[PDB]
Formats: sequence, structure tokens, C-alpha cells
Amino acid sequence: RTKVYNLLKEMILNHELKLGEKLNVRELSEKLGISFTPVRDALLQLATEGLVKVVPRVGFFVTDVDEKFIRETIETRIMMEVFCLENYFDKIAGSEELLEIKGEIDDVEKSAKREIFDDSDERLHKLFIRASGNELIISLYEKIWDRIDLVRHLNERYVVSNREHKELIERIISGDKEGAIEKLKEHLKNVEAETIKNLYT
Amino acid sequence: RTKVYNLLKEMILNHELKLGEKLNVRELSEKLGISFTPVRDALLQLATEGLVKVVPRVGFFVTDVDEKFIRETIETRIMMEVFCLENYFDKIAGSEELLEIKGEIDDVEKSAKREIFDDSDERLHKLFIRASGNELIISLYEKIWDRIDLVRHLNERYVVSNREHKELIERIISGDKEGAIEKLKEHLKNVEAETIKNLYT
Repeated sequence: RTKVYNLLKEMILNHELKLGEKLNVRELSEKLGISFTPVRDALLQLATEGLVKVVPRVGFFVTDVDEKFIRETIETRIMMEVFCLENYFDKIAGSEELLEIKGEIDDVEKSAKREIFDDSDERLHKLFIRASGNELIISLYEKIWDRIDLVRHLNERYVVSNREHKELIERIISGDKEGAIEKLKEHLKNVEAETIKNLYT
Repeated sequence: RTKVYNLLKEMILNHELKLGEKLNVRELSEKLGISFTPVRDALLQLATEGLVKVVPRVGFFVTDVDEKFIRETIETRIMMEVFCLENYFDKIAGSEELLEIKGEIDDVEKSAKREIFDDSDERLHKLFIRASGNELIISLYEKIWDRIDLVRHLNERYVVSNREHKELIERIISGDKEGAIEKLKEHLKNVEAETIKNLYT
């Protein structure tokens, strides 16, 4: 149930199962060599998360992504990341993980290696959330991050995002709370706009 | 389906199925008069929501409630409700729904009827979230409200909460965003403390 959930989610997030694609439990079970029941269980789990849609009298489909999808994700990120950066600022600023990430970011500034960036991006934003120690918020944000991953194909600006991340960390390290928050908001709004523009290719 | 899920969730939230109680799929199916499949489907969804726990080779149980559960809910409420009240203030202030809630509050103060209070409490806090128009945040908050309903038995201070709601709404109508946010945070912290204190009675 979990192995298969994780496998099917990976296939949706990396678009092996395409946005909007019709999903058939039996096809998947045969494709994956896994019985029917845990495939169905996993699809239902994915439906409650919004990555799968269940259309009465028809069946399961991979979610479509439209402007609303992107916008709702970004507003949710603003709400959660800002709350956590504001209220757990000193914990974040003093963390060993912030310094590791800072190094990754410097590496990207030189290499423009997208893979390192992707790592650093997930790590930085999840750090802000993890610092709360609130398992409920952490678990909710894991699913919000899935929505971000789903639209990664539209998020081309990584070189400029990396500069934004570099500056954000500098503000955090210096103690500039309000400046850090403003930079985080600017970054998220810039991502929103770029992501949406690329939706319309 | 969702109907079965709603019935079972309702039985948890009203403590027909007690906190920590072992849930038997066979027994539940027979009680509700339905096939096993949708009962199992519903329990698995409730498990992903945190209202049910799955214990390996043992089975399903209603969640227990402890201090962490309460605290994590309350922090998440502060996060979401403050963000929506801050960013959608004028929309909330001008809504007809705020005026109806205002009237229910006066009913409660005169009458101290709990049932009217519980309606007003859900309506006021959900109004703040609904004003965002963000369906993702609205859908997440629906499940956070389930966690609030689960601990209603610990939340005795409704007469004083109602007076806090009265002041909060007066601050919204007066146009004092900052004062309204302060009062909302105070109210939520006061609910937290007393719900926790009543946990250990």
C-alpha cells in the first residue's frame, strides 16, 4: 500500500503518468506486478490529496494543472513559510542545515547545476517548516511540496531563483527578519508569475 | 464512499467511537448495514487524516488525544486564521455573514445556549478562511476543524470564548486590523491553555 503509493506518486510527479491521463487499476497492477487492492488503495489516497481525480461513472485520472492550481499552491506556501520563518527565525538562523544549504547555493552560483538547485530549493523551504517542530504543519507542507514538484516543468528560472535564495539566507544570517520575509515573499511571487506564464508556453 | 466516510467521521467526532478505541471493520459494517470495502476505504482515509491509527498486525484504532495533538492544531489555526484575517480583512468586515454571527453571539450571551455557541464558533473561524477564496486553504481548514471538534469535550469555556468573539468582531467592524489580530491570537492561546488544562483534570 505504501510502496505502491510511493511508486505511483513518483510516476505522477515525474510525468511518467501524464497530467490528465486516465488511470486503470488493472492496467497498473499488471504494469507494476502488484495486486489490484493496493493499487486501488493508493489511487484513493492520491485522490484525497488532489493528485488524482475521480470522475463519477468514469474512473481515476491524474489531475490537470491550471492557473488556479498554481496560484492556490503559492498562496499556501506564502502563508506557511512566512509563518514559520517569522516564528522560528532564530532556530532557523542558528541551524547547521542552513549553513549546508548556503554552501549548496554557492555551488549553484558557479555551476548552474539544476540537480543541486532542486535539492537546495526543497531543503531550504522545508527547513523553515521543519524548524516549527509541528508535525501537523510538516506533514501538510510535504503534500504542498508535491504540488510544487508537479509543476517543476514550468519553473525554468532556477538561476535567478538561486540568487534570490542566496540573498534570503544572507538576510537570515544577519538578523534581518523583516528583510528576509520580504525577500521570501518576492521570491514566491516571482515563481508564481513565471510558472503561470510558462503554463501558456 | 464519502457518505460512509462522513458517517464514520461523525461517530468519531461525537465520541460514539471513543478516543483510542479499537475499530472492527466487520462490526462497523454490520452496524451501519454496508459492505466491508467502503468501511475499510473510509478508515484508511481517516488514518491519513490523523483521526484513526493503524497498528501493524493489530488493526485500526481511533486516535488518542494528547497535549501535542492540541498544541499542533492550535498553532495551525493561528497560522491560517491570522493569515486570512490579515489578507482578506475588508472582505470579512463587509460580509453579511459577519452580521449574522454577530446576532448569534448576542443570543449566546443572553441565553448561554451551547449549541448556538458551537454554530457561531465554527461559522466565525471558517468565515475568515472562506474569505480567501482559496479552495486549497478552505479544504485544509475543513480537516483542521475536525481536530477542533474532536476536542470539544475539553473546551468548556464557551461563555468567555463568546465574549472574546464579541470583542473580536467589534474590532473588525471598527476597522482595527491589528487589534483584531491581537484579540484572535489571545483567544486561540486561551482556548489552547484551557483545553490542555482540562486534559489532565
